Amino acid sequence: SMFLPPPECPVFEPSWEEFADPFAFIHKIRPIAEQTGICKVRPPPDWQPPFACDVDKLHFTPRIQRLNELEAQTRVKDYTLRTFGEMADAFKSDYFNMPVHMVPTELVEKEFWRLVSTIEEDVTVEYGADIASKEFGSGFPVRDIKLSPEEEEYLDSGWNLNNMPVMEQSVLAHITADICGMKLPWLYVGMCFSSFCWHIEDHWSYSINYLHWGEPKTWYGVPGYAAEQLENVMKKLAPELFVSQPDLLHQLVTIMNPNTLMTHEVPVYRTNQCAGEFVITFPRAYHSGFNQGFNFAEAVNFCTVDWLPLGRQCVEHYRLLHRYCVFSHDEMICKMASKADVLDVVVASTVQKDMAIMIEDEKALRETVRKLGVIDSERMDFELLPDDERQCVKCKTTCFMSAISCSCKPGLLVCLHHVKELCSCPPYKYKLRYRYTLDDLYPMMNALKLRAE
Ligand SMILES: O=C(O)c1cc2ccc3ccccc3c2s1
Ligand SMILES: [Cl-]
Ligand SMILES: [Mn+2]
Ligand SMILES: [Zn+2]
Ligand SMILES: [Zn+2]
Repeated sequence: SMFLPPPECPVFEPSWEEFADPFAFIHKIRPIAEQTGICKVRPPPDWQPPFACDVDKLHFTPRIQRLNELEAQTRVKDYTLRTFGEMADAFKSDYFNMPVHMVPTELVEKEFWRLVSTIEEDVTVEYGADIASKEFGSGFPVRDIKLSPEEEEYLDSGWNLNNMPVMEQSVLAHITADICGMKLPWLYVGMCFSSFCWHIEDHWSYSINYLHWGEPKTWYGVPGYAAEQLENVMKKLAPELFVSQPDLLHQLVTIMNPNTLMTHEVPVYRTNQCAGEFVITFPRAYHSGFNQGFNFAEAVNFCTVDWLPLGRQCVEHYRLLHRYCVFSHDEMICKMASKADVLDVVVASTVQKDMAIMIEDEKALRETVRKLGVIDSERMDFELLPDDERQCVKCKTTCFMSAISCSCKPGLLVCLHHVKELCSCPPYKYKLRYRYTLDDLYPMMNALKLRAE
């Protein structure tokens, strides 16, 4: 009547043999899990990474959160772990007039959706979210301090979320252009009702979340194929979230009842993630949720070979929306081509196919701007420019393969889709700036082909 819980998402329990290689495992479950957007992974019973920390020496600055459905929040923006924990336990204890382990999960869920929909309730909560640093580090073992033999067992686990971004079957690895918010783990300190709004990952990447300890985290997920249905439902009910934003640090997001989505025929799934379990989200899969109580989680983005074509589609979609990029997809592709001899052979093969499309599109774009009367040209090392100095004036895309400039407007650039948007001068005053000639590009793709055999 009031809240009807969505159906449960898939839960996998891999054997030690299946578990050994995360990328092989993720590829295996993909046909099931991409139908639901999120899934849960329970490691083998004896896989237990040790967790240890001083609750008095870890400090962090908390964010404050109002809990109202459809109200705008911004995506990104002092306690010790002990003092936060004391605040969190007392809050839950007093809210329900109960001891915390006796508060049923079904009840916290029901109550969460009651309180966010009710205008006359003004519940505020706090939480932590930050990338690993010296003041607050990874929950997984890392190399530095002498480690116990148990900790060194987990140092090079593929499921140690520090290693995940730099494994061989991973794609975001050899990226030199720093993208700190996308290759490093984030740490999250939760309390009862603190929540994460509906969103998808930057560049439509995968994400993987590990709950180290504490009370469960409740998740809702939507499969990738339904991303645009969800957005249309959201646009109708809260248009303010969809106005154009001046940068990446101004993304607007919101809390919204999954029953609202289910009423509009958007498929939604749920899960309670407990301590010691993994949740994985797939490309373009919308997700949100809330914490049941005091807890500690760690998460990281990643990109497999399966993702490469979607990554190209994502940047195209960013262009239509005038959304800023975190990195240049074409720059990453060419960086990998330049390292073709050390690439894994399946990677080399998949990169080669994306490069072939890149080259065909670039050929056609250069033919088009030549016919507009752009004649002069000069080579340019785009990867050396800071990102804010190579975004298209019109669509904000990060340039790499090519761009148009004019001496009339020093420093400004447009991508080749927006030649008409640079300035009022005739096109013979423009220059085509390019990273590679077509003749440079075909040998790069050939090296990939040889490596792939
Ligand atoms: O091809 C198959 O055998 C399966 C398809 C689905 C679809 C949604 C699902 C949602 C929750 C749990 C399992 C599924 C499965 S299993
Ligand atoms: Cl409220
Ligand atoms: Mn996420
Ligand atoms: Zn553009
Ligand atoms: Zn001009």
